[PDB]
Amino acid sequence: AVGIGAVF
Amino acid sequence: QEVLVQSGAEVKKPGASVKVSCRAFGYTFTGNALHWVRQAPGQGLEWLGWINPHSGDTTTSQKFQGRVYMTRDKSINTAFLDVTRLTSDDTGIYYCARDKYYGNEAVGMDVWGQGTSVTVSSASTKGPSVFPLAPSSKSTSGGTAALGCLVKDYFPEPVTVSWNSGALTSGVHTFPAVLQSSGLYSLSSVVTVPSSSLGTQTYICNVNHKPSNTKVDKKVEPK
Amino acid sequence: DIQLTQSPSFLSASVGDKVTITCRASQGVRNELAWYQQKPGKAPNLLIYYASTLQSGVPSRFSATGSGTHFTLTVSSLQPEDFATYFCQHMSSYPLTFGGGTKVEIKRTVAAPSVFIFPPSDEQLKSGTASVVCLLNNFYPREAKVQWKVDNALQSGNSQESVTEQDSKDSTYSLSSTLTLSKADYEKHKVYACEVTHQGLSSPVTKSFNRG
Repeated sequence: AVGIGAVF
Repeated sequence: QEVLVQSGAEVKKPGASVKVSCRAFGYTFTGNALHWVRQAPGQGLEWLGWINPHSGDTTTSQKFQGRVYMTRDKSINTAFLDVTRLTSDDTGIYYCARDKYYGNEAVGMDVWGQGTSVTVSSASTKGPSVFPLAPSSKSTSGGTAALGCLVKDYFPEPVTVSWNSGALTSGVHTFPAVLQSSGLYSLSSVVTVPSSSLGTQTYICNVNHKPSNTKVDKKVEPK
Repeated sequence: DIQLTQSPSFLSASVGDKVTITCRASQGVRNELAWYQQKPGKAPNLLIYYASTLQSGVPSRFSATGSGTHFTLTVSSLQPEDFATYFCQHMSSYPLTFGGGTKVEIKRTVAAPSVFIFPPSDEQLKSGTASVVCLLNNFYPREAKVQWKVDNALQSGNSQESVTEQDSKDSTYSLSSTLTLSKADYEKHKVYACEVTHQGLSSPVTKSFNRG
């Protein structure tokens, strides 16, 4: 699936 | 506890820009990607793009690239959507929606804001003209009569309509507004009542329009 | 883009029924598919993700299947709160897209509309326009035809309809049709009529008045 990078 | 609260309804003229906000409560704002999705009246759902609130990175649907802009302010747990170069096609309800974001990828939109209505028009704010829909003199003996109010040519939405200051609710149908070819809205509110009540019971429709600060009380009687 | 096609667009069912709705994708989306419920005036709610996994708090009567291009959502026994619109959504590639929705409505016994016609008020006429309103009240099923006739001439392009959401209590619909004319055009004719066709009627119904 699409992804927009690491989060916190 | 986990909720998104969005800013209030807006009207803008064509060519202008609108900025809507979405604030996260009850979870860590920077822990989930956030989507913006819009819904035109009577239509389905259209994805605008999404933002990573931690990094600020965005991906915009290419249909909207360079026109729609997503930003965030982490300190206030808030995401912003700027929709620019507006046209009437941009009228609709705009939602922010959190992704579950399992595996740092899109999974599903599990928390939605309440939505922000955006109306794009060159129309001027106007309170409605309220006209009676008078009960038929041919109304059925011992039967049921219909009467109502035509609430015409107002902008923007909404109006509120009550009957007899709220004392009459049963049998009322207040129809969804339609956008007329003129660019102003119109609706009717109707009610069915015993024919025996005509002339004996007074019927008044109360029509309020907050954008124009107007309140109208129209008595509806046999002509 | 990938197109999601939902079927049926409109599903009629009874409380207690088992129903299955379908979502087809124009290209393979693996399992990367979600389902939502939406009610009038409200934001969607997530039901299903990874094509078959129930979201926390969603009732067990909801289930879903599929991979690739074919997906279904099933309600094992419909409850009144389940009559709503359902959407599927894929996330396999950009842009994210949604299906067109499946609206699930309640079946009830056929009910013919009660029909009323309202002439324009004298107050409105003073301002230069005339609105004529035809009301169809409390009918089922939703399909209805309203035709305007002015001096026995069929009208086109000058009317607008509005329909209510299915009533939460009695499961009927109501409909308004509004014919709009300039004052000049209005007084240039006598007989104003709306003709209503609905399957609950033994015969089509005409309600009319003569101007004046």
